[PDB]
Formats: sequence, C-alpha cells, structure tokens
Amino acid sequence: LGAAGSTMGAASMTLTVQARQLLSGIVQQQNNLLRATVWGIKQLQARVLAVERYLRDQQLLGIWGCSGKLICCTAVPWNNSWSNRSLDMIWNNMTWIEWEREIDNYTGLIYNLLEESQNQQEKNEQELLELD
Amino acid sequence: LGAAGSTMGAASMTLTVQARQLLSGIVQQQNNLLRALTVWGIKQLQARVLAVERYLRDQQLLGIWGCSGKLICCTAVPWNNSWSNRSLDMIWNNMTWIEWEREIDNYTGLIYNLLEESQN
Amino acid sequence: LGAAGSTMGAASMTLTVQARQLLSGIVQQQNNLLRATVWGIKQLQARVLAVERYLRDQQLLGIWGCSGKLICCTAVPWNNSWSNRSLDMIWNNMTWIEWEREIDNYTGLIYNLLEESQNQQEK
Amino acid sequence: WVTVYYGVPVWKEATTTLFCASDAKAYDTEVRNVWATHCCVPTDPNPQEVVLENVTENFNMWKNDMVEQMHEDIISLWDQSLKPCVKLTPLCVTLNCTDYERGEIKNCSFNITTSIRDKVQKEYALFYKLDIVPINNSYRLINCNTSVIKQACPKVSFEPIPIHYCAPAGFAILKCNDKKFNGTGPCTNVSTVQCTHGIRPVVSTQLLLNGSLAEKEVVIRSQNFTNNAKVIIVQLNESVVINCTRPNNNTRKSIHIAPGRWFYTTGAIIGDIRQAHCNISRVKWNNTLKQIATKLREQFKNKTIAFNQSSGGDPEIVMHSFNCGGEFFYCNTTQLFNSTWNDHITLPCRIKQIINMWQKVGKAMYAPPIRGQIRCSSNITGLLLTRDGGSNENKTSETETFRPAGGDMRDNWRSELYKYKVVKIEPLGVAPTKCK
Amino acid sequence: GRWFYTTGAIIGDIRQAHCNISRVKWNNTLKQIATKLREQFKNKTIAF
Amino acid sequence: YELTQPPSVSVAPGKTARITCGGNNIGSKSVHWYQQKPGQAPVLVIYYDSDRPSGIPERFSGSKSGNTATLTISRVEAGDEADYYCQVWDSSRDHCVFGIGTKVTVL
Amino acid sequence: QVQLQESGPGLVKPSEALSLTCSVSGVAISRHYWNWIRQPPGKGLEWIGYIFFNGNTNYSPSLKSRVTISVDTSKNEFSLTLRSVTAADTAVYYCAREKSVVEPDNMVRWFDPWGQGTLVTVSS
Ligand SMILES: *[C@@H]1O[C@H](CO)[C@@H](O[C@@H]2O[C@H](CO)[C@@H](O[C@@H]3O[C@H](CO[C@H]4O[C@H](CO[C@H]5O[C@H](CO)[C@@H](O)[C@H](O)[C@@H]5O)[C@@H](O)[C@H](O[C@H]5O[C@H](CO)[C@@H](O)[C@H](O)[C@@H]5O)[C@@H]4O)[C@@H](O)[C@H](O[C@H]4O[C@H](CO)[C@@H](O)[C@H](O)[C@@H]4O)[C@@H]3O)[C@H](O)[C@H]2NC(C)=O)[C@H](O)[C@H]1NC(C)=O
Ligand SMILES: *[C@@H]1O[C@H](CO)[C@@H](O[C@@H]2O[C@H](CO)[C@@H](O[C@@H]3O[C@H](CO[C@H]4O[C@H](CO[C@H]5O[C@H](CO)[C@@H](O)[C@H](O)[C@@H]5O)[C@@H](O)[C@H](O[C@H]5O[C@H](CO)[C@@H](O)[C@H](O)[C@@H]5O)[C@@H]4O)[C@@H](O)[C@H](O[C@H]4O[C@H](CO)[C@@H](O)[C@H](O)[C@@H]4O)[C@@H]3O)[C@H](O)[C@H]2NC(C)=O)[C@H](O)[C@H]1NC(C)=O
Ligand SMILES: *[C@@H]1O[C@H](CO)[C@@H](O[C@@H]2O[C@H](CO)[C@@H](O)[C@H](O)[C@H]2NC(C)=O)[C@H](O)[C@H]1NC(C)=O
Ligand SMILES: *[C@@H]1O[C@H](CO)[C@@H](O)[C@H](O)[C@H]1NC(C)=O
Ligand SMILES: *[C@@H]1O[C@H](CO)[C@@H](O)[C@H](O)[C@H]1NC(C)=O
Ligand SMILES: *[C@@H]1O[C@H](CO)[C@@H](O)[C@H](O)[C@H]1NC(C)=O
Ligand SMILES: *[C@@H]1O[C@H](CO)[C@@H](O)[C@H](O)[C@H]1NC(C)=O
Ligand SMILES: *[C@@H]1O[C@H](CO)[C@@H](O)[C@H](O)[C@H]1NC(C)=O
Ligand SMILES: *[C@@H]1O[C@H](CO)[C@@H](O)[C@H](O)[C@H]1NC(C)=O
Ligand SMILES: *[C@@H]1O[C@H](CO)[C@@H](O)[C@H](O)[C@H]1NC(C)=O
Ligand SMILES: *[C@@H]1O[C@H](CO)[C@@H](O)[C@H](O)[C@H]1NC(C)=O
Repeated sequence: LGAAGSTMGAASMTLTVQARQLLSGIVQQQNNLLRATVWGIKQLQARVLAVERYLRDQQLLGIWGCSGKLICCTAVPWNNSWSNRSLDMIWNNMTWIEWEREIDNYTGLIYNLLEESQNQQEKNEQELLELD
Repeated sequence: LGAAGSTMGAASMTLTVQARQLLSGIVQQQNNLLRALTVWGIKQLQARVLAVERYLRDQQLLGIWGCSGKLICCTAVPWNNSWSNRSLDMIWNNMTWIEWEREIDNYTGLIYNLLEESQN
Repeated sequence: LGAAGSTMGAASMTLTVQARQLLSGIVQQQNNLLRATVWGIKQLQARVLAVERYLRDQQLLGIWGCSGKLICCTAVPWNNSWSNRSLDMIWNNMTWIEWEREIDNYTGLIYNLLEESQNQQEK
Repeated sequence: WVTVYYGVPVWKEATTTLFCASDAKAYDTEVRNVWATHCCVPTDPNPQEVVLENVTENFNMWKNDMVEQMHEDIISLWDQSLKPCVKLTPLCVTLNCTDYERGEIKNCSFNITTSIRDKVQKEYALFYKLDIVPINNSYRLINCNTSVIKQACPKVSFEPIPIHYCAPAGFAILKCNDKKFNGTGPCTNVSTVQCTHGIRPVVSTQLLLNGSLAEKEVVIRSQNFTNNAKVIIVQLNESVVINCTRPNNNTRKSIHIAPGRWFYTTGAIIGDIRQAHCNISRVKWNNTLKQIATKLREQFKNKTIAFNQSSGGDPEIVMHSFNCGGEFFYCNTTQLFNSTWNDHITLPCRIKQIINMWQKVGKAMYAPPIRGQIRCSSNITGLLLTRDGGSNENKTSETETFRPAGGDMRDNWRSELYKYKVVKIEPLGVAPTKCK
Repeated sequence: GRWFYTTGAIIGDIRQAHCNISRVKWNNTLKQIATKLREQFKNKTIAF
Repeated sequence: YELTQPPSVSVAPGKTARITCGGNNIGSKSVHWYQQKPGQAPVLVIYYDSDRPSGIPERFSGSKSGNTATLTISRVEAGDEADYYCQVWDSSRDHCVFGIGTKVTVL
Repeated sequence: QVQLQESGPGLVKPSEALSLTCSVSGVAISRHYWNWIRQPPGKGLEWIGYIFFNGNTNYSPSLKSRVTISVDTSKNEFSLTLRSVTAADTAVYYCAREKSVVEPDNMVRWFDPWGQGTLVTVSS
C-alpha cells in the first residue's frame, strides 16, 4: 500500500511500481468483492464518487500532457518563492506529506501555470508547425 | 467556466485559453465534497451519473478521432467549403461558430469513423 | 459482430474494425440517445456498472502499457504450463471462444504477471 | 522546474461512506438476520495490515466521524426493519386490569377495535406493569399518546453479529496500535487497514455488555477529566460474566388485529411467578472495582473514590437495559456501585415490552414475548462513569464520586472506534526538479 | 395518537384583524403606465 | 555501463585544475563527484551536476556538456591532493558506476 | 547529520562467508536507502548493492551469485553477506546513506555521509 515515513527521494524511487498498485486499487478487485435505502443507495453513491474522483485525476494528467505517465517533466520553471529551500532539503530531509503541506498554498498557482503552458501554448505551437 | 471571450474572443484568442474543459468533469467532485431524502436524492444522483456519462462520450469520440491526448487536434480531413465557408480571417477573428452545425454534425459526424477506418 | 465460430486468426484479422463497433461506446452514443421509483434505481445500477466496466478495461490496458492500441506485444513469455499447444493450431483450428475457455484458469496469473512486467519499464 | 508525479503516498483526513461487511455466514432463512447479512458484503478473506514505519498521526476518539456513521446505520436499519410490520394502534383503548411482588403482571380485559366485521368482539392479555398508564380503574398503553407503536416482525432477528466497516477504494482507514492510547493526541505504530475489526453492535446503557478488552490494565479514557460533565469510558482488561434469566414459563397467544395481521401476547403463566434476576460473581466484581479505583485515583490524585448510585427519573437512563433473547431487562445496579475505596450478587430486573428505543420520540417497538423461559450471559468488558461535580467543601472531604451513569449510546460505539481514523488518498503532487 | 389542536377561548375583547398602509403615493407607477399607456388603448386616464 | 577517466593530472599551486570524465550520453545522465583523501572515506564534492554541498570550498564547481564532464578547482591548495571520482547511475540496470579516480597532485 | 558505525570479522578464510553490519545513530533506517561500497587496496570504488526496508534491493552484477543484503529496523541497523569470499575480495567495505531526486528517466542518487569503512582481510 505504501510507507510515507520515508523521504521524498527514497519514497519515489519505486514510484514506477508503487504507482499502478494504487491506481489498480481504485478500480480493480473491490468491485468483484461487492458482487452481492440503508445499504442500498449508499453503495450506489459510493460507486459514483469513486468514479468521479478517478476521472478527475486522469483528466488533470491529461490536461497537463502526462498521459499514461507516472513521472512527467514539463516547461514550467519552479518559482523559488515557494518552499525557498535547497533541493536537498526538499528531497532528502522532507517526506511527501510534509512537502505537500508546505506548498499546499501554491497548488492553484502551479496548476494554472501547468495548464497555460503544457498542451496549451505548446499545442498552438504544434498547430503552427503542422501548417506546412 | 469563466468563458472569457465566448463571444468575439477573436476566435483565435479563445484558443489560447481553453480552460473551461476542466470544469464539467471536476466541479461536480467539489460539489459532492461540500455536501459530505429520496425526493431530491434520486434526481440529484441521476444528474451526477449523467454528467459522467456525457464526459465519457466526448472522450470516446476524441479517442476514435485519434485526438484523446490533445486539446487541439489537426486531423487529415480537408474542410468542405460546400457546407460553409468565408475567409479564414473572418473565422479566426470573429467567433460565433454555430453556422456550421447542421452540416458539420453530418460531415464530421460521419468522418470521424471513415477517417480512422481508412487512416493507413 | 459475427464470425464467432471462426478461428482466432480469422477473427483477429481486422480486429480493429470489429473492435471499433464494439468500442464505439459501451452504449454507443448514450444508447444512441434513443433512450434519452424501483425502475429508476435498477436502471441507475445498470448504468453505473456499464461505466465501471468501460473504465476497468481501459485502466487495465493502460497498466499493461497498451493505450490507443488494440493489439499489444508484451514482456511476458508464454509458459507452457498454461497451455502447451502448437502456435498454429491455436490460431487456425481453435476459435476465440474455445481458446478463452481453454486458458480460463490462468487469467488471474497472466494478468498479474503482465502488470508486474509491464510496470517495470523504468518510466 | 515543475515535475508532476502520480501515485504519491499522501493522505488527508476525510469523511466517507463505509461498506457493511458481514462475518462469514449467518444467512439463516427461517428468520432472517437484520444487523448482519441484510444487504451486506461477503467477508474479504483476512488481509494483512500494513505498518507504516515512523509515520505518526493524530487520532481523536472524540469528534470521530466513524462513530457518527455507525450511529446512523443503526438507527436507519432499526427503523427500516420495523417499518413493514403491523401497527398496534387498534389496541390503544381503555383496559380494565385485575392482575395475574403483587401487580407486576397485569391481567387486562380488552375491547377489540374490530379488525374485520365492524361489530364488537372482546379478548384478554397479560402485560408487564411498565407498559401501562394507570389513568375508574382505566388503563392505557404508555406510548399511544406519542405515536404509532409497531410490533416487531417474527421473521426478523436483531442478533448482534459483528460487522466490519470497509473503506471504498481510494480511501483508507488508519489504525492506532500504540500502547495504552488514551483516545486523543499523537500515536506512533500506525498501520493502514482495509476494514475495521468486527464490532458487535450491542445496544446497552449503564454497563457495556460485550466487546474488546484493554491489553494490560484498566484504561480510563475521557475527552477531558477536569470537566465532570464528560463521560469517562472505562475499559477492563479482564472479563466479568453476567448471567440473566426470566424464569417464568409463558404461554403465547395470537390475537387477530387486522386483515392479514396478528398480535402476539402472553396468554398465561405456567407455575409460580418469579423475578427476572441477573447474577454477577462477588469476587470478580469487587476486584474489578478495586482496579478501576486504582487507575482512576492515579488520574484523581490523593483522593478516596466513591462510585455511589445511578440517578434520574427515567429508567432508560437509570438502569441498564440488557437485551436478552429479544426481551428487555431493566436492571437495578445499586448493589454494584454503592461502595467506596480508600486502601453471588443478585440484581432484580423488570421486563418492559414497549420501547422508544434510542430514547427518541415519534416511534416505539413492541417486543412480542418469548415462549417458555429464557437464559443468556455476556462479558461486561467496561463501564460508563460521570463525575458528581464540585462542592462547598472544596474537596477537603475527598470522596470523589464517579456515578454509574451514561445515557448516550454513541459512547458504546465510540468505545471500540477509538483506534480508527478515515483518510483519503491524494495521488497527485508536484516537486522542484532539474529537467526540461 | 391523533390530536386536534384548536382554539379554547378568547381572553379580553374580540377585535377584527387588519393591515396598515400609510399615505403611499405610487404615482411613479402611474407614470410608467403613462409611458406604456400609448400601447394600452392610447393616451387615457388611468384608474384603479 | 562504464565511465572514462584519466589516471592523473598535476597542477601548480594557485592554478585551476581541470579534472575530467566522459562516456555515452553523459548529457542525459547527471554526473556527480567525490574526493578521496588517503585513508579516509570519500566525500561528496559536487551533487547533481554542479551543486556544491555545505562544507566544500567555493573553489569547487562543475559542468556537464556533450559526452564529457568536468570538475573545476580554482586556486588549488596543497590540501586538495586527492583521488577524484565521477559517478553515474544507470537507470536501465541499477548499475552504479564509478570512474577510476583521477589522481590529482598540487605541486 | 548521520554517523555510521562499521563492524566485521576482520580476517576470514577464502571459503567462508563474510558478514558485516553497520548501525545508524543518525536517522531511522526506514527513511533512506542504504548502500554498500567496496574498495580493494590500491583500487578505486566498486558498488556492491542497495537495500531499502520495504524489500527493494539490487546488486552490482559482479557479485550477484554470492551476495545478499538485509535490514533490521528494530535495532536501526543493516547488514551485508557475501558468500564464498576469497583472497581477491580483500577490501575495505564502506556503508553510506543514499539520497536522491527523481527525474522521469535519469534518476540521480548520491552517497553523502559515509562511514570510514572496515577492512576485511581474506587469507588462509
Ligand atoms: C454464570 O454462568 C456460567 C456458566 O454459563 C458459570 O461458569 C462457571 O464459572 C466457574 C468459576 O466461577 C468455572 O470454574 C472453573 O472450572 C474449571 C474446570 O472446567 C474446565 O474443563 C471443563 C471440561 O472438563 C472438566 O469437566 C468435565 C465435566 O463437565 C469432566 O468430565 C472432565 O474430566 C474435567 O474435569 C470445561 O467444560 C470448562 O469450560 C470450557 O468448556 C465449556 C464447554 O461447554 C465452555 O462452555 C466454557 O466457556 C469453557 O470454554 C473448563 O475448561 C477449573 O479448572 C477452574 O479452576 C481454576 O479456578 C479455581 C478457583 O477456585 C482454582 O482453585 C484453580 O486452581 C484454577 O485456577 C475453575 O474451577 C466453571 O468452569 C464455569 N462453567 C461453565 C460451564 O462455564 C458462572 O460461574 C456463573 N456466574 C454467576 C455469577 O452466576
Ligand atoms: C409599520 O411599523 C413600523 C415599525 O415597525 C413603522 O416604522 C417607523 O416609520 C416612521 C415613518 O417613516 C420612521 O420615522 C422616521 O425616522 C427617521 C429617523 O430614523 C433613525 O432614527 C430613529 C429614531 O432614533 C431614536 O432611537 C434610537 C434608538 O437606537 C436612538 O439611537 C436615537 O438617538 C433616537 O432617540 C431610529 O429608530 C431609526 O432606526 C432604523 O434602523 C432600525 C434598525 O434595527 C430599524 O428597526 C428602524 O425601523 C429604522 O429603519 C433610525 O436610526 C427620521 O429621519 C424621519 O424624518 C424625516 O423623514 C420624514 C419623511 O416622512 C419627514 O417628514 C421629516 O421631516 C424628516 O425629513 C422619520 O421621523 C420610524 O423611524 C420607523 N421606525 C420606528 C421604530 O418607529 C411604520 O411607519 C409603520 N407603517 C404603517 C403603515 O403603519
Ligand atoms: C464471552 O463469553 C464467551 C462464552 O459464552 C467466551 O467464548 C469462549 O472463549 C474461549 C476463549 O477464552 C474459547 O476457547 C471458547 O471456545 C469460546 N466459546 C464460545 C461459545 O464461543 C468469549 O471469549 C467471551 N468474550 C470475551 C471478550 O471475553
Ligand atoms: C519517528 O519519527 C520521529 C520524528 O521526530 C523520530 O523522533 C523518531 O525517533 C522516529 N522513530 C523511529 C525509531 O524511527
Ligand atoms: C385475564 O382476565 C380475564 C377476564 O377479564 C380472565 O378470563 C382470564 O383468565 C385472565 N387471564 C389470566 C392469564 O389469568
Ligand atoms: C380501583 O378499584 C378500587 C376497588 O374498587 C377503588 O377503590 C379505586 O378507587 C379504583 N381506582 C381508581 C382510579 O378510582
Ligand atoms: C507496531 O505495530 C505492529 C502491528 O500492530 C506490532 O506488531 C508491533 O509490536 C508494534 N510495535 C510497537 C508497539 O512499537
Ligand atoms: C488486569 O490488570 C491488573 C493490574 O493490576 C492485573 O493484576 C491483572 O492480572 C490483569 N488481568 C488479566 C486477565 O491479565
Ligand atoms: C492523553 O495523553 C496525552 C499525552 O500523550 C495528553 O496530552 C492528553 O491531555 C491526555 N488526555 C486527557 C483527556 O487528559
Ligand atoms: C434498587 O433497590 C433499592 C432497594 O432499597 C431501591 O431503593 C432503589 O430505588 C432501586 N433502584 C432502581 C433503579 O430501581
Ligand atoms: C451516596 O450518596 C448518599 C447521599 O445522597 C449517601 O447517603 C450514601 O451514603 C452515598 N453512598 C456511598 C457509597 O458513599
């Protein structure tokens, strides 16, 4: 399932294979277990929520160009005002949970920049390249 | 769903944003988190199921066209001026884009399959 | 959507065209919009499950590294313990129905092996 | 440079809907089980927990949403279960009662609201006095002035089979396995589980009747000890066995009350009438209190501990209400608490059939009698105590009193959910890197 | 279980219910009518 | 995977030393550097491709280009004598690769 | 931040297994990857292998037929065993704490605090 007491660097060394277990868990296995208005409508609502959450994450990876990717690098630079720490403190002293909390306040900014650049400015550039 | 430039956003300026595509499949999650009585409950659940179904249908169509990974997708289909035409400057500088619906819904309505079936 | 009794080779030839119809949507275009208290709850259950099936197939293929494709060549070797038949006979004597039944008890294993071998691709 | 990662092991506190997973099979068909099997998920074969090395989390027994969800499923199911059963409204008429401790059991002459022919017919039934209002010798049933009283259906069994609560995918339950956790604050030794252990949905007040035990010693937990108005939940590390009986051989009769429906009551008593007593060993009870008082004194340093008596004018709060075979025993606990500590036991009980369960209004369940005699037993595993308050003596008299009182069933559920928290998984995150 | 809630007695004298409005001059409504008066049977005296 | 590195280089005191390595796709894979004093465990001098960790003098800096990589030490001191190593991680094998170590002498 | 402490048998015979243990007095074993590095006298550095407490382990190909690594998080220590250790395996065996940054296809790792190493002599 995971660890998360580990630092970002260590935890992520296995992201390639830890991911695709968490992903799998969202859709597979539980739905075989469940093949059986108290425990009626509630289960239907739970199924709907799981689907909605799943699609949200896939849509964002898609909008940011990380289609089928677990790790993806894009053209947006890091703004040093956010977590103005050395690269090592971020990757080797802090854990993923601590990290997400520190930059929770910049999530909207990061996501907006990712959308403006990746697959947006980038695709207008591709339409121009394909004109010939 | 800011829709800045929904009318006369040149047409080409609308395309520098395309930021309203992250609402129909996402804001519903936020609405459900805020909520977290069948008289209202069934209808609201039906609305949620439909919003998902509509989202997926558009994704399936983009998949068939070979456009699922793109926000902007150029396909190998010539535009047919017998349906509708004007100069490209008018098209790209003055957005409405409704004049095309009767004809396009049949032209591209069919081509999405023809194109992929005969692509190579 | 016939040729069910045809051999695997014959049925998979041009699998893509047959597949586009099967995959035009589970419900094609929302039951081609033709269809657009207990009766209601039973139908919501049916619709939700159709959505889950669609997504599960896409997710599993994505995990295996097969996306935007119908036919994918993977990193898992065939184990003769699953089946030890000539490549030619399974493809030109057997049908897909017969084949799927023949190796039905190895489905969980093969799928699990594919997830592990396909996930271990650096990424 | 911004790098986006998917599958990042980060979670946030969350509230969601949990699934009911039953314990193996109790799929009886003569009488269906209600708390278990009814619309429940098959057991997920024992998965293992995952310990998260060095992950510490903040757990809180109070304001724990899992307690609230258990509460809502219990109340909702209780009502859904009773809903499709016969109304006893036609029985809300004047009774003429003659009796047969004295008038413990009332022998009442009844005028039937006619069920079929719309012409008068008469019958009789025995009742316990606790269900009757002495409103010239005119008697009425107690809850007819509030709402519809419904008879529980004979095909439904309210047997408290343990239920496992399971997270929907994308969610997880964290469990606190730290030693002597007192229900609040940070916990180490945190693991992630798929489902909770089974919790037996026992409904009781003034005494816990079944459940888990403290690991090494009696553990006393409260939201705040200083505030006397908080409930102190005491979990024992040793089980004390309680034996309850109703040694009265009852003959059941069925009275027609509506087309398609019958009312069940007691027609006659065979042999002499006896009290429905409960028995607790003297030795185990005193040793249990000694241990509680010792730990309680550590919390309330240098004072003598008294437990005194339960108090209030409402039997639902004052007495425990042990559910034995489906009948409800309201028991006198004075003999268990009226003592102090400074360095068998028989309890009389009464039987009541019309109950506004959960101490609510607008409804009541009628428990039909059980044929013959009954016996049951259970493991107490814990007490609910409150503090008496302050005084003008400024505690120079010590004698701090911890009364045997509860009155809110969410505490029973809370006592076994203190170990669990619900979180949601958020797989996306970003970090600075040095690439494209 | 069915209780009817009704009125017992009136204490003190009995009096008619009423609503108060005071010296409202809604002449600006009439002027909007005047604007649309030309459509509503041409220019006419306005009565309520 | 293997790294290419010269056995030695000598420099005059006060001069800048150019200690180098190379190999395939060195541009794609980050190359970090270590300094080993005789009898001591190696100490990281450059992390990632050019980042100097605390405790390492400002005279130490690095750069990556093409199929080669360089450790630059300005104003060399007698105390800089050491064996300097390059290291890369081959992600396709988990093959941790060290260079031979250039013996650097300050005259 | 992290001080590592080596231990070992010193001299071992040419057919015996070598078992070395390093403790960590800095940080928890579960926070970082741990690595073993070999240095024969007169030679440069050779990587042996890495381990993380969750079972993610790997080795340098040159030693794969003879090597295993394990950790014990309850004593906050880790160890290396090399089987059939011969004269050619005389070396200083070092322990180091591994740090990293994760990039899409070029993962970077560093050995930043090092122990001082223990010399293992292999002879008759
Ligand atoms: C409330 O009701 C309960 C019953 O519902 C009643 O329970 C009894 O409580 C007393 C203590 O107060 C228990 O006393 C102990 O008995 C131990 C011996 O019994 C063990 O072995 C039984 C079977 O083998 C023996 O007996 C058979 C005859 O039946 C004989 O042929 C064999 O050769 C052999 O001698 C076994 O049944 C029993 O219980 C287990 O199995 C039953 C199966 O039906 C199951 O229902 C039980 O839950 C349980 O799993 C048990 O395993 C004895 O060893 C023990 O000694 C210790 O304590 C004394 C204290 O003085 C020390 O001196 C001594 O050194 C030891 O430390 C002790 O004497 C009794 O067993 C209970 N009986 C039952 C049936 O559960 C409560 O008392 C009632 N309470 C009140 C307040 O009313
Ligand atoms: C239906 O019932 C309502 C009552 O429920 C009744 O309402 C009154 O209507 C009259 C007529 O329009 C109002 O009279 C006007 O008051 C203007 C001044 O308003 C300010 O001062 C008020 C009084 O101040 C005293 O009390 C305060 C208490 O806190 C104290 O500090 C002051 O020092 C002083 O002693 C004050 O009540 C009022 O408060 C407003 O906000 C509260 C918020 O809770 C709200 O409850 C109040 O209702 C009110 O909105 C405010 O601070 C005054 O300037 C004005 O005179 C000019 O205009 C008239 C226009 O005709 C000219 O002729 C005149 O020459 C001036 O140019 C006038 O005197 C009165 O204030 C209303 N409210 C009350 C409580 O009496 C309706 O009339 C009834 N209708 C019918 C059809 O019956
Ligand atoms: C509650 O009481 C029951 C007895 O009715 C206990 O059940 C027995 O427990 C022992 C272990 O101590 C088992 O060997 C027996 O097989 C069990 N018997 C039955 C009928 O289940 C039960 O353990 C008690 N619960 C607690 C928490 O003490
Ligand atoms: C767990 O983490 C805390 C973080 O402050 C640390 O103090 C503690 O020593 C760690 N426990 C172990 C033994 O890893
Ligand atoms: C109850 O009272 C009736 C008379 O009203 C009598 O006939 C009947 O026998 C009594 N029931 C019992 C159990 O004594
Ligand atoms: C009950 O009956 C007795 C005996 O006839 C009578 O004295 C008493 O007043 C009656 N009850 C009431 C409420 O009047
Ligand atoms: C940590 O939790 C595991 C699982 O509950 C347990 O086996 C282990 O003994 C615990 N260690 C402690 C109490 O620190
Ligand atoms: C419960 O704790 C007390 C602490 O004084 C101990 O003496 C007793 O033996 C424990 N009970 C059990 C069943 O272990
Ligand atoms: C529970 O223990 C913690 C320390 O671990 C303490 O801060 C908290 O106040 C205690 N709870 C109560 C009700 O006193
Ligand atoms: C318990 O019995 C005593 C007997 O003296 C009595 O005074 C007390 O009121 C009874 N308690 C309850 C709850 O009935
Ligand atoms: C309980 O309180 C009463 C006063 O209300 C007192 O008379 C009695 O002795 C007390 N019981 C104990 C055990 O202290």
